[PDB]
Amino acid sequence: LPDGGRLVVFPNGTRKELSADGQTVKVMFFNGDVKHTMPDQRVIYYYAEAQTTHITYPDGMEVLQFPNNQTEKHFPDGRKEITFPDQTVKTLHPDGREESVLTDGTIIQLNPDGSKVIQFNTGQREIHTADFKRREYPDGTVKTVYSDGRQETQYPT
Repeated sequence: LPDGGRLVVFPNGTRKELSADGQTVKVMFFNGDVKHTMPDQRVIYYYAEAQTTHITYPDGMEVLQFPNNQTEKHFPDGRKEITFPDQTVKTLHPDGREESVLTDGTIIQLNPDGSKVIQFNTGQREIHTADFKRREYPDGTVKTVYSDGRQETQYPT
């Protein structure tokens, strides 16, 4: 405001601040909601009841922030990236793939076909397929347990 701005106060308590050049407008509604339009054309919406912030960008990107500290990025291509309060990051793809990265480095990938791949904190991987669950071990063996219950151990060369 101090530098050439304008402040508008409505009788109901809604306030609107406009920059001198008009490129920044902030509306603080009577119910606590806020709409803040920036010069870069991003628009920030705060919803007071839900305590949620939604940022929209001109390229279609959207960011959501929730009061439990969860944050999300919604990319124009349909990708969603969620950072949970425990700092796990989960990426969801339009084709149904989901990948979660835990703070200890564990990666959990769920594939569109229902298969699952885990890379443990140890760097060893385990896959769950329709026909078997298979796991790598640090001694160089690979163990496969098939759907019929048989267990196969392949030893390293």
